[PDB]
Amino acid sequence: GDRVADVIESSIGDSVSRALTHALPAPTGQNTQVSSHRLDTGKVPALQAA
Amino acid sequence: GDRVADVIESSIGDSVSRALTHALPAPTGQNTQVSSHRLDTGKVPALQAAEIGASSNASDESMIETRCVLNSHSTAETTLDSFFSRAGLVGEIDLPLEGTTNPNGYANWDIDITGYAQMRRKVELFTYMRFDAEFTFVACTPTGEVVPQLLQYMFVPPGAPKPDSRESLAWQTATNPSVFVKLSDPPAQVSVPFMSPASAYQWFYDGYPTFGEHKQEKDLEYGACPNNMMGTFSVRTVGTSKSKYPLVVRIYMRMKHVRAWIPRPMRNQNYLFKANPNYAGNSIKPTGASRTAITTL
Amino acid sequence: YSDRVAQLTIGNSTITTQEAANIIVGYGEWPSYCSDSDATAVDKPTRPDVSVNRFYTLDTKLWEKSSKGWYWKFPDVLTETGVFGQNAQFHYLYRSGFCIHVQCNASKFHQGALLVAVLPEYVIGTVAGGTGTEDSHPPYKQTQPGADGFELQHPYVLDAGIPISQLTVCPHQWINLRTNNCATIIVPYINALPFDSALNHCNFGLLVVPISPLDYDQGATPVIPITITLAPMCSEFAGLRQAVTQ
Amino acid sequence: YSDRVAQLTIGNSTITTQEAANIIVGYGEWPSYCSDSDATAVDKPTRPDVSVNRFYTLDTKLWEKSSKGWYWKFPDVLTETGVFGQNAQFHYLYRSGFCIHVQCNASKFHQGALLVAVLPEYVIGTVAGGTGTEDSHPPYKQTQPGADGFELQHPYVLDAGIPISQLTVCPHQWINLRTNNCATIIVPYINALPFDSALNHCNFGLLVVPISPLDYDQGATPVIPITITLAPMCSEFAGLRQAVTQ
Amino acid sequence: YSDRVAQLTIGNSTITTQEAANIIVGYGEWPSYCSDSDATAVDKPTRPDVSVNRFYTLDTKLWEKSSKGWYWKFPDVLTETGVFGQNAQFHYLYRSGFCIHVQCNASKFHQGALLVAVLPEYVIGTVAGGTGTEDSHPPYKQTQPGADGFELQHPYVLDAGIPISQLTVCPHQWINLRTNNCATIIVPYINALPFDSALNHCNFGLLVVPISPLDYDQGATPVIPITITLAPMCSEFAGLRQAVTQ
Ligand SMILES: CCCCCCCCCCCCC/C=C/[C@H](O)[C@H](N)CO
Repeated sequence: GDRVADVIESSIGDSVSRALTHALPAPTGQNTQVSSHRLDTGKVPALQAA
Repeated sequence: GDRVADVIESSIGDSVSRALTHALPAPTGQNTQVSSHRLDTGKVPALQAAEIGASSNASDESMIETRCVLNSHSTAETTLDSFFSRAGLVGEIDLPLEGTTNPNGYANWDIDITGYAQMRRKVELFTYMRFDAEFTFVACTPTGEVVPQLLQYMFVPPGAPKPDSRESLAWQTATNPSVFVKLSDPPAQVSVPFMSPASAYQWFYDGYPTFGEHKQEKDLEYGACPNNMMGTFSVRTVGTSKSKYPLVVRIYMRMKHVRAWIPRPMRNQNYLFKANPNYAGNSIKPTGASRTAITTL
Repeated sequence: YSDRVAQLTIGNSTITTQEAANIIVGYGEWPSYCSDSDATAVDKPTRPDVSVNRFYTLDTKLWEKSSKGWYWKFPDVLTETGVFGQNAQFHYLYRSGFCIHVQCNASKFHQGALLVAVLPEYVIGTVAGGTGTEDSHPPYKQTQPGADGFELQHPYVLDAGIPISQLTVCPHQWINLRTNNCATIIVPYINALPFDSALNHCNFGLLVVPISPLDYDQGATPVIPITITLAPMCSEFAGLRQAVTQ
Repeated sequence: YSDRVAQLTIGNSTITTQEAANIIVGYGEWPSYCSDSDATAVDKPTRPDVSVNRFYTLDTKLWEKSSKGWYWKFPDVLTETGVFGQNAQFHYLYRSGFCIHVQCNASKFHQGALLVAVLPEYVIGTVAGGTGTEDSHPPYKQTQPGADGFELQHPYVLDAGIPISQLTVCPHQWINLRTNNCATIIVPYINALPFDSALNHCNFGLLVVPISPLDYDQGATPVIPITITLAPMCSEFAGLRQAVTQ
Repeated sequence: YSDRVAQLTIGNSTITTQEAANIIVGYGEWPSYCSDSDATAVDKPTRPDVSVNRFYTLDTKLWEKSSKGWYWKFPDVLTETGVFGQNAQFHYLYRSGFCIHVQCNASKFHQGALLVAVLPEYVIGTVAGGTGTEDSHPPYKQTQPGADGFELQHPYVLDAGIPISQLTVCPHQWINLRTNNCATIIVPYINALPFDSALNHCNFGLLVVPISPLDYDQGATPVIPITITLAPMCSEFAGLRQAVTQ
């Protein structure tokens, strides 16, 4: 139609830099919550891929 | 309890064929929606497994940034009716004055669509076909000259008396259809209904028509389904004294109200015989042209 | 849930597989019993169910590094096998679809790809005397091989003038050794008639043929067998008589 | 859904991968066009879009068992390549981010790990006459190698006094042969200016360098190539003039 | 979520695994502290928690191609190890369950299967002089081997007249080299008493024994070790006195 669609939708000229992360306040060092034992399958924090 | 449960639940005798897919309307070619760049993990259209047995579902909108296209290209030309409503050569009947061939102005032709590759291969694309037909009969001399002769075409369905003479008693045609044309008149044209005992004609019968032992004698009857053997075709002079002119009759078939069913690969070897897919064994040809190297054009 | 792990239970038979492709439903149409509007015979058919509707292991070919490929003609494969074939002999009319499970597995250091295909009305032609001037016809052992099946004369041409180059039209499934180890095809009763002889006529033909050749180094396994398994679905028989064979 | 299987489609280019790590978004910030508040040039820039925003395959190094590692300087790599480089030559001002897809695959019996890194303003220093008493400077072929790239003099020091021991600060991604076979880095336009020359200034530098050496037994493949692919995103050009080069 | 990837964190210990079977909960019953209705001692027990409730690596046997299998007797394995054993010595009464993580990994070209089993009250018998006419008894080093454990005299008979042919009754878990590389068994305090001596009595016995032998070609690794790890859960000690040992 009028005008062409690939111009209407087109994101050309998008001004604002899309933020993947926002800043949080850290006046103090992070506090530590209490923890207990955990013997489960699937939940595995230690294993990671560098 | 009463009655037994494995009969109550049992799906034995389920009549309707469970449809995995329904047909949608496609008057125009598919339109193309606009596309943008995509850099994601998990969404991957291009990667597919041909092992499955399915065709590539990957659409062009997800392989390249595309514009909008309002496609209005019609798909009508690509339909079974508009693809088969083309009259093609299916028979040539010769009536010479004196030769090896039929010399008494009466020829009999057991009706076989094949024997002419172009009309055959087009038709051999499908295994089962159901259609009405429109037959045209062109009569002339071997030079193409038009002469004042009077022919009689007669349709002889299976079991009906076949003519054994130019002046046979079967030419009374008290029941079976026959047509009286002059060569002066334009080609005779006749509409024909679908008259197989089966729901469709078969271009392929993977079996024998008879029971018992199949020794090397009755081995030529392999692939013979009488359901699409619709009888014989006969021509007269007409009598009673022999004709004065050499004659040639060409039969043309046009299909209408066509309904083919299951698709078939397409012949790549020279046809050699009627109702028989034999081929020259030492002269096996590739399906298409060939080049010198795969890295050159 | 996963796509490649499958299990097929019919009657008292059960096939498991962990490295498969998705199941093909033939022509997008599940096998079914014959309606009272399609049928024409007035006889009340027998639907033996479990006894005949089950998997049959009928052959096992050895896929050698240079093989042309084989084929089988259905339903002539079972005619002497099990209680299915018994019903197919004592009766004149028969109706069924099949669940073909072709299977072939190797290591991860093997390579090659099979092509499983179900070609309806697979009529077989002969080499016409090598020159083309002989209207010879195939023997009974070629058109109706049965149990052991038949090796192709030439694989390019499908022994019928038609090219294997476009066999993937009719319901097919590849067995590519680096991804899957079995193919599964479910076909319905494909015929222009509601019933047929089952002895004289063969509804279709299974074409197991390699396109990319089997290959392997000097490993510890050179014997790689392809095994054919099938199972009649919604089987019906009518026109009872004496036991008749080939 | 999965994390390692990815597809990257830009313009008329498309990259597939089945054994990858997750995509890195540079500094947690997607590439964008220049605002009317950051810009200063009054010219109406050209944003050619599809024609220049697409993947380019520019080099393929052979990862030998004893290699020091290589680098490329952006955006001098494309200046003579495609219709991107054409715009970068006829214009004075340029702006774009990139989508770098470094790729290198081997068997499961190979081992080794690459380190893909995007270091902004990668200024290169020289060995000061071996002794330290010579203020020499690198040639043009070292600071702006372009297509073929440049092999490191010394890899420990990054040819600039800085240690590779802490290069994983700036956006990086490892290519460890036993887990992934490709790295992907998306960077935005990283500069203190809204636009720059693209010929004189180089926004950053791609550092492909192995830390754990490639190794393999006497197998059947010793030629393991690393291939560099990149794609400009949100490209803008301003200040039109005649075609100018290096 | 997945079934084979697991992590076990107790106290300041942590075990990771990527190729495991699901965790067995002994007799479908999680370990617990002793109620005030089951207990009989009036002493206020010590429940040291973290210090003693943690993983201990106590032994590592070498699984050779022809090994009969080994066993350990609990809780005599820890009596000289850590701050758990300290509490078990200074006290008369003890109560705890365990979290046994037997571990053994090889390549994909290795084969073999271990059988990890927890058999409560595993009393050991002797070969009665070969003929059967001698009421001999096992030494201390056989009934209470401790750290290094003991190799079976005969594995078929479990050195007690009982058959290993039916050991999979009591909580077990296979270590089949082609699927898993570790077993995990969580047992509660299994005894007819709320507390026991921990030195004199042994609540159960860990039986690590191969049924399908380890095998491998002339590869690059013939040393395949099995490693035993355990962790006391809900530990209680009562009846304080001087330090006493074996
Ligand atoms: C007035 C004369 C009209 C003649 C009517 C004839 C109509 C016949 C319809 C075509 C039937 C199918 C043709 C036969 C199939 C093949 O030729 C072979 N049987 C293949 O085996």
